[PDB]
Amino acid sequence: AVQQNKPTRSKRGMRRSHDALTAVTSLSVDKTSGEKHLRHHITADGYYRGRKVIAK
Amino acid sequence: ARVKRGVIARARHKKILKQAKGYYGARSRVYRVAFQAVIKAGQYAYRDRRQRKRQFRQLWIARINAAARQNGISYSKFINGLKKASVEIDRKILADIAVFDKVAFTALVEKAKAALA
Amino acid sequence: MYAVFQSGGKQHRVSEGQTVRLEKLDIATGETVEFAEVLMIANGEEVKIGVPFVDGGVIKAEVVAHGRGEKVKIVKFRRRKHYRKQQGHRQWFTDVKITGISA
Amino acid sequence: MKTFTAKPETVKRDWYVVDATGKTLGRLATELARRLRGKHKAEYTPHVDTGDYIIVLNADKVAVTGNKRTDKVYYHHTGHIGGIKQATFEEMIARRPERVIEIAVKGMLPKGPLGRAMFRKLKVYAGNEHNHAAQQPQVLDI
Amino acid sequence: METIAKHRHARSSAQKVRLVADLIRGKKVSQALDILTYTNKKAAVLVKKVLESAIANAEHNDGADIDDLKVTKIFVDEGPSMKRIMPRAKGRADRILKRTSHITVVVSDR
RNA sequence: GCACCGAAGCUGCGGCAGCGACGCUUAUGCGUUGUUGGGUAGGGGAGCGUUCUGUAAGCCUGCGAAGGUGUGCUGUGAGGCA
RNA sequence: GAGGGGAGUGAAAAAGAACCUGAAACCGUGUACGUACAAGCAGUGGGAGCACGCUUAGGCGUGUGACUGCGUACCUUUUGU
Repeated sequence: AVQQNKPTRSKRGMRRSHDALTAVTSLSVDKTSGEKHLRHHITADGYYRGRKVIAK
Repeated sequence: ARVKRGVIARARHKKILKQAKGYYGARSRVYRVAFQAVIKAGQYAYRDRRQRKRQFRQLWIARINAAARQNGISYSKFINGLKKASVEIDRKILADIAVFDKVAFTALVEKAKAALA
Repeated sequence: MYAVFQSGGKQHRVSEGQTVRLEKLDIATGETVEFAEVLMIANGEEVKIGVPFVDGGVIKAEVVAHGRGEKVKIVKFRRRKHYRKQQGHRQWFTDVKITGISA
Repeated sequence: MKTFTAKPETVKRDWYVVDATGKTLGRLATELARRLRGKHKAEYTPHVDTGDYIIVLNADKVAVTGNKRTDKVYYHHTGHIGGIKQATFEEMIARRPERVIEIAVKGMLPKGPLGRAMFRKLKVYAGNEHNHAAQQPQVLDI
Repeated sequence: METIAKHRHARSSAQKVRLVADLIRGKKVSQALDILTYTNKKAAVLVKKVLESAIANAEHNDGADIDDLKVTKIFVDEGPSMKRIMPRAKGRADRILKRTSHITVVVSDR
């Protein structure tokens, strides 16, 4: 269909209240990782849980 | 011999937009809408200026009828007493003396009863 | 002490050392206005009127002349009928500082 | 000098206690409205509460008299296709009795938020006792 | 000082930019930079260089001590919009305004 | 049956405006007095503001013009001055 | 790279080449106050509280306006909205 009036900028702003993203936050470090990294993921170097992966 | 407008238009519009401060939405912003709302507000501003006189007389009667029924006399019978003894010109705004001093208003009720008795 | 009195147009509730607004009178700029027109005098205890105007009472009160009061925009408008007009008014008022309540 | 209008803060309200048992409804509710509003007192305000807190004793035994005793209309709505429902005074006394005096006085009571601010102070008791005794409340009759 | 750091003519609408920017608003720089790292969005990698550059610009020009820093104020304003006409049915014509953004970053101990 | 409420009506107080009279004046306009002042179509009267030319090679003015944006003040108004 | 800041020029860089003046519409940031049981052309009359310069004021001035009396756009055409 269509609008019957221009809705207000206030009504527009009230729609947007859920829009903003989540602060990722929970980024931790490990002993031989040397890196602050996301949980349950390999580091950029190759560390997972103090195992070196992408290596022998 | 041309002309180039503009300058007195926006000054007039800033005259309107200044008076349009403190509204909501377009009414505080948009010229076509503000020009309607400000004129309509002026209509209410004239009309309500009469109704001010209505309100204040009623609210003075309100406190008089209350203070009168404590000393024990309803407002219609009370006011008729103040007229019928000595045609007293103590008054509706003046009866704030009733709020401030009770025994003063008691003297008014005393001579109101002195009419009625 | 306190009293009540009638000016031009209407009455007022007045104590000494108070300052109150009045009508444009013909009294000089700082001069004193005299109300013999007074409805009750009270020392914190009442001596009211019988008939209008108390026998002994008088209220002596100095004036400040002032001039023209605040602007009001009087707006006449009819809808769908092509008529509109604006008019202004200032009025004229004086104040008075009260030295009276004498009997 | 403008009106010496009382503040929200400085009006002190206080209390009554009222017995419904002997009384005629409506005529009772009328007195409750004036005491709840503060109109009886030296109110002097068109827009704030000055009126007593009032509580009620023995609400069910109120008299509505005449022949209206058996047949006054009490229409009530649920918002649905069958949503008109109707009760009459005896049935309302039979079950859910306190709401009777509430809806009877609420209509007579004025207006919106300030009225709902008055309405909160009312406490109906069908019972013969109360627990607002803590306030040390003062008894009224008309 | 809090030495001003900006970027002009980014390809975003400012509305999507604010989803990234508001998280970074008023945080300390260490906690913010990791958020701005893992925030997936396209504006995030754009804003990440501007914040990191802003910290370097405060470090070099005004002088050092980046260690306890916050980003105090961050805000975005519109750039121009690119005008094209998109062919739609029966020869009907669309405005198709491609929006740009101006991110501005106040980088600060306080 | 007697009170009281009840409008922008009426009277109360100040101010403004039109048109007759009467007196200051002896045009003019004030000072009294009397009475009037809802209004579209529509007729009449009385006004403001803008651009440009004349006055003006005068006058004001980079110690800060116009414009822009604020504030205060002022005329019945459109508006004006600081 | 784009773009930005310092440095430097210049009377001026909020004159930076997409450049004089730079309004409104428009969208933000910062601060004050208000707002999550309450209904309507979104106002006006009344009006507490609270925040700001602080006055022979103090409750004077300014901003906000809890709550509340009264309040069915404008325009055009019309017997009449």
